[PDB]
Amino acid sequence: FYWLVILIVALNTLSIASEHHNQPLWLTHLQDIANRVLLSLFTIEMLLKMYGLGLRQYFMSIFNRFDCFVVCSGILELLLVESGAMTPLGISVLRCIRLLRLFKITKYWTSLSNLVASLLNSIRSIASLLLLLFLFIIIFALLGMQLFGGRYDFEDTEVRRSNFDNFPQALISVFQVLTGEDWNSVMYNGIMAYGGPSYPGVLVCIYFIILFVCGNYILLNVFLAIAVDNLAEAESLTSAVNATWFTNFILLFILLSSAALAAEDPIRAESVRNQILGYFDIAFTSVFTVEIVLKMTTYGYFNILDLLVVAVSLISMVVKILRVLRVLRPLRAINRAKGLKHVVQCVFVAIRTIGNIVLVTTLLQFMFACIGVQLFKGKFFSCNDLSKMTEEECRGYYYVYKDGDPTQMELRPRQWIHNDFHFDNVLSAMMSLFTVSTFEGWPQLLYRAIDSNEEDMGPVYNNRVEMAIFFIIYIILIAFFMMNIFVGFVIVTFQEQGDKNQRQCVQYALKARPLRCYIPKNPYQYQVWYVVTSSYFEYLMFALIMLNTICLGMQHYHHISDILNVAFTIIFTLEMILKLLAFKARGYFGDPWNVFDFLIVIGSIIDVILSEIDTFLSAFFRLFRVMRLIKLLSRAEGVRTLLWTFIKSFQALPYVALLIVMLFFIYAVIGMQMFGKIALVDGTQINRNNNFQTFPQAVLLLFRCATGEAWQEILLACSYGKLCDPESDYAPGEEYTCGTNFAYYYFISFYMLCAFLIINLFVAVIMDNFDYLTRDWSILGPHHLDEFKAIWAEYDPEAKGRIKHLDVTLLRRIQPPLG
Amino acid sequence: MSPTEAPKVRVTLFCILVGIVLAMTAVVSDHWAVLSPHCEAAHFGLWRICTKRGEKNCSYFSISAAAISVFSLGFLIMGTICALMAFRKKRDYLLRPASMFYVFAGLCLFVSLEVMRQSVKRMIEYYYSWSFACACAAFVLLFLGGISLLLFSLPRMPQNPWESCMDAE
Amino acid sequence: SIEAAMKIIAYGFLFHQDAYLRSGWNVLDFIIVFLGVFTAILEQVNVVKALRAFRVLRPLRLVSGVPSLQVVLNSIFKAMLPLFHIALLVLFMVIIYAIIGLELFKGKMHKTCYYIGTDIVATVENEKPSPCARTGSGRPCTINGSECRGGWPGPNHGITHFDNFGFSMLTVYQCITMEGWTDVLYWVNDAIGNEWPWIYFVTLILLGSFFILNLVLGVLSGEFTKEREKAKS
Ligand SMILES: CCCCCCCCCCCCCCCCCC(=O)OC[C@H](COP(=O)([O-])OCC[N+](C)(C)C)OC(=O)CCCCCCCCCCCCCCCCC
Ligand SMILES: CCCCCCCCCCCCCCCCCC(=O)OC[C@H](COP(=O)(O)OCCN)OC(=O)CCCCCCCCCCCCCCCCC
Ligand SMILES: CCCCCCCCCCCCCCCCCC(=O)OC[C@H](COP(=O)(O)OCCN)OC(=O)CCCCCCCCCCCCCCCCC
Ligand SMILES: CCCCCCCCCCCCCCCCCC(=O)OC[C@H](COP(=O)(O)OCCN)OC(=O)CCCCCCCCCCCCCCCCC
Ligand SMILES: COC(=O)C1=C(C)NC(C)=C([N+](=O)[O-])[C@H]1c1ccccc1C(F)(F)F
Ligand SMILES: [Ca+2]
Repeated sequence: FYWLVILIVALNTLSIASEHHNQPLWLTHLQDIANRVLLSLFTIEMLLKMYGLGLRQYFMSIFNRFDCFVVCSGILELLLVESGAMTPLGISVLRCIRLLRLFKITKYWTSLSNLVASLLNSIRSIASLLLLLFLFIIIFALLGMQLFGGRYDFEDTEVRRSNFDNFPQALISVFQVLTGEDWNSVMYNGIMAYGGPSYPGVLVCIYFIILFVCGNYILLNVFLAIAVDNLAEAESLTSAVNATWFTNFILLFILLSSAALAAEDPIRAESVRNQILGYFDIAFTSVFTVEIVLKMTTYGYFNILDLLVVAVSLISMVVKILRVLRVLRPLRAINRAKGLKHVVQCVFVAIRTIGNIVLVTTLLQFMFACIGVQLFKGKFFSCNDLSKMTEEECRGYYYVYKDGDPTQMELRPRQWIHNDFHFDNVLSAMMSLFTVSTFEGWPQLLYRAIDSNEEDMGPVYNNRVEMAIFFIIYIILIAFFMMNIFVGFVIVTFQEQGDKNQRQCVQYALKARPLRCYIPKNPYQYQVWYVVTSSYFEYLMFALIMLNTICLGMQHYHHISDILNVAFTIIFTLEMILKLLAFKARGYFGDPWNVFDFLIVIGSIIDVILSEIDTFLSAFFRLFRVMRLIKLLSRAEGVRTLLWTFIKSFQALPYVALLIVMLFFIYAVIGMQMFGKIALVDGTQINRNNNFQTFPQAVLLLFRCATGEAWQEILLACSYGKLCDPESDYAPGEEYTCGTNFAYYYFISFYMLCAFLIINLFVAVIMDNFDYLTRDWSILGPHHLDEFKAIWAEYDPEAKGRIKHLDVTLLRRIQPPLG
Repeated sequence: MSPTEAPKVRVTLFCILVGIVLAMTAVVSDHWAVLSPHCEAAHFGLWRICTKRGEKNCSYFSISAAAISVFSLGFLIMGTICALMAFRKKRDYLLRPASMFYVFAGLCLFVSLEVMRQSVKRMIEYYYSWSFACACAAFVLLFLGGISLLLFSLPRMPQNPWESCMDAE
Repeated sequence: SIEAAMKIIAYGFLFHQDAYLRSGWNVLDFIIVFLGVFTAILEQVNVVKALRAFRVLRPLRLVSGVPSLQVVLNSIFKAMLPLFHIALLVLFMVIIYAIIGLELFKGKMHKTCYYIGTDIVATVENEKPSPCARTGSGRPCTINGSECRGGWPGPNHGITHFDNFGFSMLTVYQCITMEGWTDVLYWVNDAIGNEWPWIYFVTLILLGSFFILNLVLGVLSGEFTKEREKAKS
């Protein structure tokens, strides 16, 4: 039965995931004739094995104590629909509990039934912390119902669904500000409801700043402490040609032969730069073609990838999808370099360990897609005007009122539109649930599922306000739980590979070198030096920096604005020239902070006279007075150390950031190829600011979709209906033939890919620091050793090596942890 | 002189010298922006505007452009001095100020472009022709050379719990 | 209120040893009841409502009730002290970026495409009213019967712009959360020009959102790990 009830499960789950809106009658019957066959085969299987097993020693398994429930509930509706209790959607309950038998897929995977052994102590034991999150949401919903309760009394016909009117509608409006989706528009209604951007009005922004800055914090303590103190214990229980110059030269050619592909105009058939880069294409192919037979002259997976790229780039010195297969021209650089390949196999071995968590998240998304199909099948239609509710009604023309003015009207033809992201089949349901999973556009699906009327009827305002439950369980159980346990899986598969304190401290004491101080001779200049190192002087400089900043925030829209700029310029010039005199330009230019100060001082001086030269008879030169704020972090060591330990790790791992850079390059090129001839028009998401016409615009669009702007609307802004650009070349009659449906794979993949790589770069950098982050600041550590270096260089001003025996009194100047 | 005779920094000061010569030829070549009214074409420059068809002649007519370019050249002959005296008497540190000077050179030269650019918008056609691309490349040369030389002179990011900027060699 | 009186009578004059008031989560309940009584009596003196908005602190009393909830709530506060330097860095980076934006884009987004001789903003169906530039490098108006003129409050009814320090430090924080940052970018593009402004935003997202998120995931994950290993023993 280890491969005989698998077949029954599969033929049941494949008949459950073939229902769609407008299915033919013969399928309607095949799913009714087979729905009882695959239930009788389940009762004889819960019979012909219970008797062979037992009746008291069979219920002992929490695994098999559920397999009986599916039959005990299925046998109801068969002999329940033979009743007059038709109850149209009351039978939809008996149908939505039919797919409850989809859980048998989980049982057939040892991991899938062992991962929950501690997950049962994850949620159920720490449901006390998941309760305080709810107690927080309930307080902020009640505060919203007071602040903006019934204040959205706007005199226009604009609709505002995310308001605080009742409790079920304030909870939805707070959950959305908490998931940070379109929360910036819930703030503009709250600011315009009071006065506008007046004095009282703008102070309602605090409500939307504390709710997001301290609501997400708890969220990073709820669904994270769940997935790093409990996904660790599960793993604990599981435990118990050959010359170098040729390479250095040809590696500079795949970069050039890639940058010649990128910066190429995709629109015009024969452009001026097109043929020049074709010439460079042949001039670089004529060079790469000598390296292959040379590799075959000195000789006879990684050594063969240099061939097909030139083979499919020289054949011509359909016809275009091969040019899409020549975007891997830079994909032949992974062998010439060392770290570039040493990272690729670490991302291909990091995927194998995370392969188990990406299988349960695709079955959970396919289980939630079936529920959506039963709830919202075909209900996502609508008419142009919300007054016609069927497709026979929604015909003809109607009036629209600009500015909500009853005397300024326009004739529009009304048409029966179908929402872009709907729930008709299981594929479209999985698409919609995906775009909800990334938090983009989920309120516009919420307020459309709340209004759904019937199977082929238009919406009804606030019809079923309970449907929000479906969109709030899916968003907590996938986008908040599974996503964080996957990040924890990565963080704990990275944490294994990385006394110990004694070892670090002896290495420190082995490889330390003192500090040069340059305390000066010539007492006439020593008197100048003593006044620029005294604590009072440094605190006065800090105060001057902060006073200049407060002098910089005074400026507004609509002179005393520049006399103080000149005052501070001269004061910071004097404290530089005097410090030079006190250090004699040999110790001054040692400390990098002084180099930075020198840079900023001369920059501000250049600006202060660059403005006077103009005003006698370059906006960025005024930024050098703002950057004086950074120089005050040379005193805050607690921030300096954090910044340093993270910039230290962002520079010791560049071969993983090069992965993201190569991904962006590849996808930018493919995008410029596929949909780059789409016209530029306002009202679409492909416009003068966001398009694939040039290369930087494509990289900017990709960086937009990465941060998660309305990428699901760009995905629809290029899908085989579009008007090609005028100045592009095409055939007559083929205007509305632009863009391809391949976009559905271009974006859906990109996001997912970029969701991984980023996380990659985000955990490496973190695990690389796992000694600093987990460091008890009370016992002993290199901060005390830096204190020791300091007090030593105090008595040892110049480097000078080791110092005289007695001056030992520095041991009288050390505090307990080294005492 | 350990940071004063490295190859990766000698190539940078070579690029700096190439930037110096391109900037010295971009400040005097007054043939870097053409105007095309339409047969009286004028060649622009920071100092002399010339006319051509016959009557070949240059003259003057925005003091900002030339004045700022002079500021940039002043930064050049302020920076190269401290640059060359970095090779004698163990004076390697001097490579740090020099670099920054070069940086600002570029910046000043850069705004020169802008102001002249703006002048080209007030007057016909326009085609940055001969020394405009020269100055556009000289800016990048001087700017990136200054920045790279500055970072190659500054010792290193510690990278170890014991290392530190401003060490004892 | 009778419960608070009963408790204060079962312990001292009011504290007498710091007994009832210094009982941790019991001063909070007295505060709640005291402001409640104050609002009730201030109701019957005028026969406003910013004092009845303190009525929403009642669900906190449940936290005062179950001591397990008091133990949990004091774990999410023990982890917020190591995040003091991350916060001190985010606040200062927002303060710097606000001043930069305040110096570069101070008052550029105030013209737009009205209808000729009208005070009606000319846009297309799904477009938001965006700035304009005439005799400039920004975008030109291309609606049929429209002209570009100033005296227009701002993009989001006047809420998004870098005019004074307040509105700038607000529209910087709105981009730091990676929500509608492209909208600010596109409005600045339409106002001043297309080529320079991206440096301000594309960087504000790298150092501002992503880098800070990395720091926060590092200090927390380290804190959870150091809590687990310093307690499983
Ligand atoms: C506490 C620690 C926190 C540290 C955080 C600090 C990080 C530094 C933040 C970078 C500031 C942003 C740079 C300026 C943005 C340019 C503004 C713009 O594009 O348009 C306005 C304006 C454009 O509007 P405009 O209308 O004035 O343009 C002039 C055109 N005419 C004359 C016709 C009007 O730009 C300028 O005027 C001059 C700037 C042009 C290009 C400037 C870029 C110089 C090179 C980049 C500098 C370094 C960038 C950061 C490097 C890495 C930092 C980590
Ligand atoms: C590449 C082949 C492998 C296929 C999947 C492999 C497993 C990856 C897991 C993917 C699961 C994500 C769930 C999202 C489902 C996609 C939506 C869908 O299924 O619908 C197909 C869509 C049609 O939808 P509709 O709106 O009705 O279109 C009407 C006109 N065509 O039109 C479409 O054609 C959309 C096709 C979807 C593209 C699938 C490619 C997945 C890209 C991810 C690959 C790498 C995964 C990264 C994971 C590593 C780290 C997380
Ligand atoms: C556990 C986490 C806790 C969560 C932290 C909660 C943060 C609290 C937020 C504090 C907000 C302070 C607001 C007080 C401002 C004073 C009001 C005022 O007078 O300013 C008005 C300001 C400009 O003047 P205005 O009236 O607009 O001009 C019209 C002509 N006179 O008009 C305005 O628009 C003022 C609005 C300013 C809002 C700036 C918001 C930026 C700050 C957010 C950055 C903090 C990041 C925190 C990260 C920490 C990580 C844990
Ligand atoms: C810290 C954690 C995360 C770190 C991971 C690292 C990954 C970083 C990924 C972020 C990449 C962001 C790229 C943003 C650059 C976009 C440039 C841009 O948008 O400029 C638009 C502007 C328009 O000009 P144009 O298109 O010519 O048309 C107008 C002509 N009148 O164009 C211009 O006027 C000037 C164009 C030149 C600009 C070139 C500079 C950047 C261009 C691409 C950089 C990257 C190249 C390859 C892709 C790698 C990026 C990852
Ligand atoms: C179809 O893909 C998916 O189910 C995913 C959805 C629903 N959305 C997003 C944004 C994903 N992602 O990659 O960040 C994956 C997901 C999500 C939770 C855990 C794991 C993954 C994984 F699949 F990526 F591993
Ligand atoms: Ca969004």
